[PDB]
Amino acid sequence: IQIALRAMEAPLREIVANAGEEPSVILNKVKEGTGNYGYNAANGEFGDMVEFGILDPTKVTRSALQNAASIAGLMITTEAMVADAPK
Amino acid sequence: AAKDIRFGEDARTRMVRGVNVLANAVKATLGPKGRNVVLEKSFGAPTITKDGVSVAKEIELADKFENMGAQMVKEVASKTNDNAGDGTTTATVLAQALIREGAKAVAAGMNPMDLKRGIDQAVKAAVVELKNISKPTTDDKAIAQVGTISANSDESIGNIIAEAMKKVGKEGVITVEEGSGLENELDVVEGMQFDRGYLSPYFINNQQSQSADLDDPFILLHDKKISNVRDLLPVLEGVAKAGKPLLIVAEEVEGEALATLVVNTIRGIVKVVAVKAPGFGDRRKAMLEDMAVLTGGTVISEEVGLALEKATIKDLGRAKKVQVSKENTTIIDGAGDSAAIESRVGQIKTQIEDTSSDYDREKLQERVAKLAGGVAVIKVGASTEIEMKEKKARVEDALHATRAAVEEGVVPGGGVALVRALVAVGNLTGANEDQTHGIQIALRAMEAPLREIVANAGEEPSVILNKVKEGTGNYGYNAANGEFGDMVEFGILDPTKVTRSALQNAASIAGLMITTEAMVADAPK
Amino acid sequence: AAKDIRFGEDARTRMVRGVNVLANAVKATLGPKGRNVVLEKSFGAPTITKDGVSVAKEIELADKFENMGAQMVKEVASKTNDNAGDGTTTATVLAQALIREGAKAVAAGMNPMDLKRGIDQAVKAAVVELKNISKPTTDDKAIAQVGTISANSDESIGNIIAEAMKKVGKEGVITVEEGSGLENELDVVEGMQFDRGYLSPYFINNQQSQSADLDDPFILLHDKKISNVRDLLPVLEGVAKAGKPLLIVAEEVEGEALATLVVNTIRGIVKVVAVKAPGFGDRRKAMLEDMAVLTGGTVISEEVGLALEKATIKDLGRAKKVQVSKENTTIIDGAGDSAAIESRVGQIKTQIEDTSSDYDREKLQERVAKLAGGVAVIKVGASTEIEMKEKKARVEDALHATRAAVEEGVVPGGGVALVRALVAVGNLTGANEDQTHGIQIALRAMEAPLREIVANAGEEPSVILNKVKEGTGNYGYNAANGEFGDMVEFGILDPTKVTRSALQNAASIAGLMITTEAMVADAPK
Amino acid sequence: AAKDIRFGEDARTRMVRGVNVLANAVKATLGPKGRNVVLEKSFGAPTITKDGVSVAKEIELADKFENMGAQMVKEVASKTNDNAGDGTTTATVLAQALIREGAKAVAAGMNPMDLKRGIDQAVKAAVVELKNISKPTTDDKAIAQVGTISANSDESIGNIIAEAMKKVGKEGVITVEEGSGLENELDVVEGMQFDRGYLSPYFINNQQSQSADLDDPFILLHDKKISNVRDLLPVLEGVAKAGKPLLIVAEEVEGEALATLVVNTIRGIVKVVAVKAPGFGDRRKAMLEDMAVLTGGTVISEEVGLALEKATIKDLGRAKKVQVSKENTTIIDGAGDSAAIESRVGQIKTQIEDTSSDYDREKLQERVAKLAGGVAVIKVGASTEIEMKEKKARVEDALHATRAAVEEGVVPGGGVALVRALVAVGNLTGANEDQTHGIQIALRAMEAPLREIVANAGEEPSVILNKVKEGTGNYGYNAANGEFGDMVEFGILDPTKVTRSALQNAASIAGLMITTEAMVADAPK
Repeated sequence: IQIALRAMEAPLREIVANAGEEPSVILNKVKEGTGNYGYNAANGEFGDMVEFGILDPTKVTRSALQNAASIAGLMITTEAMVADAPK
Repeated sequence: AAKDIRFGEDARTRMVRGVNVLANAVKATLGPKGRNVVLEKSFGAPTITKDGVSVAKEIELADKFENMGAQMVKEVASKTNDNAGDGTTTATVLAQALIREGAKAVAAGMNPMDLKRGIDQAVKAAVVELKNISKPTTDDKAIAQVGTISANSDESIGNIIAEAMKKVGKEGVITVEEGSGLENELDVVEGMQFDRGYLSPYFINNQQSQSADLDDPFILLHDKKISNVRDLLPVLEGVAKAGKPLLIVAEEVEGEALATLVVNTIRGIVKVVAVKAPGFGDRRKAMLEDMAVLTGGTVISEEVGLALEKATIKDLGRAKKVQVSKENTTIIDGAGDSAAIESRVGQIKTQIEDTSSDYDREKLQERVAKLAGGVAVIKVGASTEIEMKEKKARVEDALHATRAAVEEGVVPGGGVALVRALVAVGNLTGANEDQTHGIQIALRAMEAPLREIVANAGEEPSVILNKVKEGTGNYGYNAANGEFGDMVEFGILDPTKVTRSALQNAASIAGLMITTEAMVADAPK
Repeated sequence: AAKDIRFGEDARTRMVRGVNVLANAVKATLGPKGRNVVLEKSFGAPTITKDGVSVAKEIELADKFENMGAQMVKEVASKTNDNAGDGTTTATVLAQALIREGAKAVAAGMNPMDLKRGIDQAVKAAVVELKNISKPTTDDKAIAQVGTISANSDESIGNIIAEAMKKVGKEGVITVEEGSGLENELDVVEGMQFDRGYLSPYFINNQQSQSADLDDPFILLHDKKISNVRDLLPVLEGVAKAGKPLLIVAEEVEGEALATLVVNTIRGIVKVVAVKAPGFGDRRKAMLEDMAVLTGGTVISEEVGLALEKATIKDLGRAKKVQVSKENTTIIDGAGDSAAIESRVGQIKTQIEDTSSDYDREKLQERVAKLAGGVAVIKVGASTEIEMKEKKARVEDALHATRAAVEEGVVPGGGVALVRALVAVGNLTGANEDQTHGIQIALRAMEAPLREIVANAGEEPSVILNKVKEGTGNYGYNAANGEFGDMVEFGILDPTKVTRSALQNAASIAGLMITTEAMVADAPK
Repeated sequence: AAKDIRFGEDARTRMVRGVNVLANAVKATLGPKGRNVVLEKSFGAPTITKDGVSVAKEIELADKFENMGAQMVKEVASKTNDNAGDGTTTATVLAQALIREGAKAVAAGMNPMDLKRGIDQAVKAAVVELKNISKPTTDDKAIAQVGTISANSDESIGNIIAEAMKKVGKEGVITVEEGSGLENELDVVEGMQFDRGYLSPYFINNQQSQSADLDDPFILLHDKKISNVRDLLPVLEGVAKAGKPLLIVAEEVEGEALATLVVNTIRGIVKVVAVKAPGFGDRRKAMLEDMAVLTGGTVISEEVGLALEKATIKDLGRAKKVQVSKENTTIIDGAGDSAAIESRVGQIKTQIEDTSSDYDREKLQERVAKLAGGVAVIKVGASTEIEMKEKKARVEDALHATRAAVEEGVVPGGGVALVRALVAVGNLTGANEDQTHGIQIALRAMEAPLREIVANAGEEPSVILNKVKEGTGNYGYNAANGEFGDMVEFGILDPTKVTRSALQNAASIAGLMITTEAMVADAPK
């Protein structure tokens, strides 16, 4: 349950990092906020991610999450692999 | 194929290697005390060249990632060849200066998205400072002077240019050809030239000046994309009877169409070259019609009910000579009637008046120009076949140069223009300390062109670049000479368009490699 | 022999890859959440330790260059601890954040002299801001609180340390002995302390206390250099006999004498320890006949007849105990008559009434301070012995802190006082961009202490440091439980002198390291 | 010299591999169905053993780091053989399971300082849950029936151990000694035990009981710590005459003193064993004449003004025997008088009425006992010298267990006493995720001593372990026979002191290796 939740931090973190800033600090700031609060990463400031105009269709975010959680489960529960021989 | 992929540093480090190998063999040739660079050829004895574009083409590497770097700066550096005329070397020695120093500053920790923003903000505020010190060449004494200088001191070639542009305007068509023999020749004939070049190399038969060139050929116009070689045979065959050459313009080609033509044209049996039609939609149909009434041929599609299968050589337009570049087609001396032409304009006129719309009316004015204004043709004085083949190039160059001079003016050469914009903003800073350090490695790189020229001559770059900097106006160093002075009087000057874009191109690609975190090569296996 | 001489980055790369092999050993030990370090031992069970100093002491390196890197910071880091009492650990991790950020920025192509100036500049500021944010402790209530705190909230051991100061003044002399047992003592006795120490290790006979303790020792005072061995052996035999040990205190003890008396102290008997005699020239010869009276010895000068063979055991002084640091010799309960002492203070009393020489006056009031002063003795109780040896160290160190606390007051600790000072200089800037960068690296480097103190506790350190920067005054994190609060009401505070010393020292070597350009080492051959 | 030094996982993976070698060798001996371990003898035929305490001793690894790992756990293992009297083969395997699980847990990226907390949280709540399910011995039906077990059901040996404790109180001094010929004696005589052993081995002159045993010896009581041999010559060459062995007991004995005693034992020239002086400061001198009177000897400190020069046979006390352990000295049948002794206690007794303090009266209360103590001296009848030799060994094995059971009581053996605490403190959690995964690996590692037994016996441990927890009371598997039921009906139990010891000790070094981030060995070059 907790190893799934730390993953849901990962998307934000990897953007904040890409920008050059500090992943941990910035995510704690958003975590600590309520409402529609976030981090506009091109500007570099904090506000209602709606009023900056930065949105993801609920579907694609929901879709992304479930599709990852599936193959995750599969690769964890994997035990053997059969591949063609080099020579 | 199984792919070999690399990251972060050992990526950016192998990219820096490739650009360093390309730029070191190239910059060696820069400025008038340029150094020879031998190039081996298949059979015989090698080539010896002082030509940076000539060396640049020849550079491929074995390390797959080095190579990718070398090819990347090659691409956008040779887009100032595409765009302006010269500075294929300048853009190259700038990129290297920007990148070998850029990569370093990322390694130390500085923030690539900030370093990018620094260089950008600094070129933005130097491309301004290059206009600010531009002299314009618009009056017809300054066009011929820019001519003379660009054709290595010859008023003779610099003049036909001046009066070519008096004839068709400065924004009109001007072309060069082999000449009668001794003494130049300026004809002004009905013609057209447009937005598209050959849809492949291999079509190039004048690699002397990488272009396609054909004498008294047929022109085929289509609305429709092409595949089946079969639909085309009633006129491929037809031309094979008379053994004349042929231009295919159509919505596209690709696939089997292009495949067969490439081959059987480098067989020699019937030569052809194939070009994307100009524009798209309503205005594309109209423009294939435009160059039907010019060529006295016919637009060919299920529009006035004519497929390709039924169209013989009789429905095909003709002209005395076509010719076609990477990004250019120019049809000279149209077969069509003087009347049918000025009749077609007379119709687009009464169309121009009706169009209650702005960008609408911009497009029709553009087309009545092509048709009316036609072409200027500068046939080239000679004595001995080869002292002409040469001279043709010296002209083509001076024409390219002058045409750019006309639009954006001219600045001092010896790469002193660059070091005068440099000096004309040191103050400049950025939102934070990284940003500035970008600004800094940009300003320190605009010294790159002059620096290298000096060294090829064997003088001490640091001193000479200091003397230039300490002065003002057109105060520069003539590398051939050794003298300092007003470079404009010394007759050393670049169009603003080439010096501007040579810089901007580098800044663009230096921006990209600095902010590159992953490369993906086809596995050296 | 032959040397291997290395240059530039090839040389600077070894050093730093070596302070890093040392800083990582040591910074593992930093904080209330410090990690353990295992040190081999030549026979028996490896030592485990949370004490950085210990770990620092055991790091020699195979590569002759990587190791100079090591031994260089290893010294200047252990200056702050000889100099204050603690902060080696703090200094080594501060020096790491300056050397790795510095060497990176040099090989990037910044100018090494300007980077030093930048570092230099920023440190001066932080220091003068670190002096502001410092509550002092002079009052008796305050001295009690600080001692108490620095011995694990032992209200009682802070209570004596304070009573000791009230007795002998702030800048008096204070020793600690081993006790009666359970319940502690304090009594001032007529001893002396002069500011030199052991003239070599292997004289250390208390590895727990890098001190050399001797009881009932014979004290030899000599007024010239002792370099022979056969011209001093008589007085040795005499000691060896009549049990008692021997403190030599000569001008200098060198060459063959250091050798011989060193080896038969790690074997043999005699168990000697030698120090250099304090002062120089005339105020030296005096300051020996100052302690001659105190101990009841004779000063064995060539001038006044007697030499070295003509020395019984009854030329020598005695006292109930002496101890000798690396830095600091102390004689306790000199075997001298109070008549002979107060009498000598007499001569020096009416020597202050014979100098119109403001300073030459002090050099005499520095000696009456010694003879009249005596030596505060904290005898440490404990009970269940081995519980007395734990409690010996807690005091020795709670005295170190408390003394340097009265000197320059206290700051908050857990490395929060260094960041409080970071935040209160901010947009500080230099002569140029190479200097400003130096300033930015030193301001990043002060985060290091806290950052490592968290990283050991195993929280995200960038989160917790940022959270302390948004606080003010005494806001900090208590690594030891995980609470954010007023560091001083939690009872967590460094002395000001250590934080200062550590930061100054760290930046000191970092400056020399940045600006190194060649190393000379003996060959692997 | 060059220090090889290693960090992080790389460090631990080599530490743990070390213990995984030591443990595997040792734990194979565990259980009444233990396995044999062959140990190579330096000359002659090899040893064969099921004695983890023997196998442990001979284990040292070739690789430096692995070894530190072993030597380390090997330490706090043999802490429970010098504290309890057994249980190294339990502590070792308890640790091995804690560590290879702390190892994997930290590699997976869990917080060590949280893991170390949940292990210590669990251990703490499993010792109080172990004292819950203890059952004191105290009376002479309990004690008798323990020793019977400890020495293989021999009811005779069980009785004397009960009878001898009934002479000198059930926290009073007991020796064992060689027999006369069949059937055991048990004389009480004058005597005194204390908490010091041989200042180093080598003295050790009877390795059956790992001690140094002296017949009709002179006792020397010094207060100084003797550095040199010179002082002892009139006593040592004085003792060679009378032909008696000498017991030195001083504050300590340094080097060149203790050097010669070790070399002059082996080579014959006089028999000696040195021991530390018990306590420190005051009560030491009180404890050091508390035995002067008992041995009819005299104290030779210069605190009354006698040196070791001023020492003739007459001053040195005497008894019929002295013996001495790894730690523990015991003087037997003191040559002092009825007169001097009870007098000395009459003089002590009336200071326990006149005691101004309430800690001062603990020293006295335990000193009156010591000196009013006497000692039970069990002699071992056998038939055939070998049996005396071999039986006498088993007498001391019960004398340990029984004594240490009478200190905290007795729990059911076969590592069920653990899997009953284990099951009892079963849900228990802490601050986070990580702190419970500690409590989990701390409980799961308490199964591991029983697990080890069953497997040594070669049944399926999982199902016996499930099946032990599945019951309650004193129920368990008895791998001796292979049937379950009340483990103390079956005769099997451990002192409570030894089972707790092992678990607390194991979890100590468990935590210090889990929180080791670097180690500092010596370079093998």
